[PDB]
Amino acid sequence: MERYENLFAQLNDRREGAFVPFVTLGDPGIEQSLKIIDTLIDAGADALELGVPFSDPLADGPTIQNANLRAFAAGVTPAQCFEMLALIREKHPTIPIGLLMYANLVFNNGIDAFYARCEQVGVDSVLVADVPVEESAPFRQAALRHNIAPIFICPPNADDDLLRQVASYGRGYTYLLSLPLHHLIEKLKEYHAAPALQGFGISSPEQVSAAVRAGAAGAISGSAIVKIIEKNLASPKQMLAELRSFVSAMKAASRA
Amino acid sequence: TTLLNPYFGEFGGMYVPQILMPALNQLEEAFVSAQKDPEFQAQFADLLKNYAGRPTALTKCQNITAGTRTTLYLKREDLLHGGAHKTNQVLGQALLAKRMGKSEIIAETGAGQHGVASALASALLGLKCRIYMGAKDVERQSPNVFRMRLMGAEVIPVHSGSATLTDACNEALRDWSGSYETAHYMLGTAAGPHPYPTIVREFQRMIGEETKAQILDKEGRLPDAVIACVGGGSNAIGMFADFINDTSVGLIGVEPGGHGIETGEHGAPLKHGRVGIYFGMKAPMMQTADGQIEESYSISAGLDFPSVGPQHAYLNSIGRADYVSITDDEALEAFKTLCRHEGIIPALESSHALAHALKMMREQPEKEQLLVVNLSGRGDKDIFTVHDILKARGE
Ligand SMILES: *Cc1c(COP(=O)(O)O)cnc(C)c1O
Ligand SMILES: [Cl-]
Ligand SMILES: [Cl-]
Ligand SMILES: [Cl-]
Ligand SMILES: [Cl-]
Ligand SMILES: [Cl-]
Ligand SMILES: [Cl-]
Ligand SMILES: [Cl-]
Ligand SMILES: [Cs+]
Ligand SMILES: [Cs+]
Repeated sequence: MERYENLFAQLNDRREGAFVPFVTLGDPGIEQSLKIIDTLIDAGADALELGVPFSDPLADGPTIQNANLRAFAAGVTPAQCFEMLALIREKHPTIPIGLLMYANLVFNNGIDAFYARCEQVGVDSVLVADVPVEESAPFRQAALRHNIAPIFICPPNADDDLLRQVASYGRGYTYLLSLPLHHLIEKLKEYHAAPALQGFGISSPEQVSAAVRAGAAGAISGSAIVKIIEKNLASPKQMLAELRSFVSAMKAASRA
Repeated sequence: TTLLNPYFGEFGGMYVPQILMPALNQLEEAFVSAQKDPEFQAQFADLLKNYAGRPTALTKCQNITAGTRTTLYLKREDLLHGGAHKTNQVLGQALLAKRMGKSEIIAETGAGQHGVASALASALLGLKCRIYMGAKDVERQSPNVFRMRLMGAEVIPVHSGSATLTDACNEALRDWSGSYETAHYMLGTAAGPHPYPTIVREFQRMIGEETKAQILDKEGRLPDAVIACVGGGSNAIGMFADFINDTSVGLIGVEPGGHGIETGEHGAPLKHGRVGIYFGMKAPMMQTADGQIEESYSISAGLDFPSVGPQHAYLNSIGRADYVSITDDEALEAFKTLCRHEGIIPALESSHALAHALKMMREQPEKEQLLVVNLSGRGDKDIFTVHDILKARGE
């Protein structure tokens, strides 16, 4: 989790927001994915959120569903994803890397062993999509024992008890899906929560600047990067160019 | 917090995205309230009796058991409106939706049996029903799609992902996550996140309650065992629940063995899978070594799932219930046996339960035993499947 603390301190010194793209590991194949991820960082991504393909995702929208399926077409396995993660970390010492996992892939061979493997490959955070704070204890605990930030979603439907819990239990950043937006941000700060990244449908520069004005620490683009991959499957070159352009623009909007 | 325990031992829970927790909490509160409300109970009793036709018969089957010391009764859920026990709990959940002030129902369906049950409850109660169905499934299920549409449901083809059940379920839950103020998600078995395993059991428990009363009237005792097939677990938990504290009564759940457990082509996760977390619950599931969910198989679509409800896993773990498997071939023989000797065409799902009872009898024909099979549905739907198989192997 320390990579997040250092990142946010540095961004705060530059009076800058974070821009964090999501991509599925191994979409549309392992080698193209590694190139995509390098392009995102080179173009200005401050941190990454990376998905591991899962057979039966019940919490992803169509764009992500389709990416999930492509990565299977390339035969991508969790083992291969962890090989990719070690490579990515070896190239990029300071970029925080967060995973977006389904519970069964964490639970499969033992929760502790999952987080130990995350630590070995140099992952910084894990968001488990289908584990609410109410069920989070063994995940949080294993994350913290292995120096991994457990990330929690703060939903639009969030009450005070939930704000207090997410503030208490989360580390790294709070994943905000956005009661009034600036109010949630104020309450999360009152409760000493991890810095908030707004993740609701972030697809344009003006939403990044809006997030920064609302006093969030930055913005996560949950599916816009994946859409670019999907549109450009026939041309890997054009794919990288359009991803570079998009990320450049989004990061520019964070420099507020 | 919750009002009720979400777990059965180590199994169950609420493994959903945070955004869905208020919907589950709302549903739990409404269920707890309803269970205390005599008016709700009376409304539910009225629909079960006057619309669905409860109580269902308990039939003593003499030809099948002739020359043995087995006495075999069939609990006739095949006679319920809709042709299967599914009708019981969709009526209850529809009444819960109305209690919460909702006018809309979301369901998903693969082969279409739960879709038809959801559509019929919605039609009766004047609810707007949308049923998500993978595009590949719509193409293969014209009869059930047509039944749902005749009953006024909107059947929504899902083309994203693999365009099958997983994708339909995702879309249904995505819908629900946004619309839960106005729409209720009508889960079709005793599985998924709390409170559904609890609700579905309580809205199916009249199976076992009636069976107990009927067998006390007819035989003056309790059964030696009650035997039910296990897809997700609703008809079996409905049959078992009222007997759990009757420690002398055997509870036998029958999972589909497909082509044989050793082939890997089966749907028997309780005895031959591994605990995992999926579909909102910690429960036995069929899994790859690296934790992907395996494809299941059964001749019977109603049993063909790679997981099972958490209360069954718990009852197994403590030794209160025993779980066995029956192959496609065994189920087919039972199906033929009931048609010929009792004039009842059973669902292929239910045929797995009957096959295991037939084995208990034939293996030990001088053992005195009083058995009840949950005959979960009728088998009109299965005659083409059966014909095609019998013709293929030449018999
Ligand atoms: C749906 C169905 C089943 C399996 O579902 P359970 O939830 O395990 O009861 C069994 N029998 C019939 C006739 C069915 O329609
Ligand atoms: Cl914190
Ligand atoms: Cl998104
Ligand atoms: Cl409780
Ligand atoms: Cl009461
Ligand atoms: Cl009464
Ligand atoms: Cl209507
Ligand atoms: Cl009584
Ligand atoms: Cs007999
Ligand atoms: Cs099953």
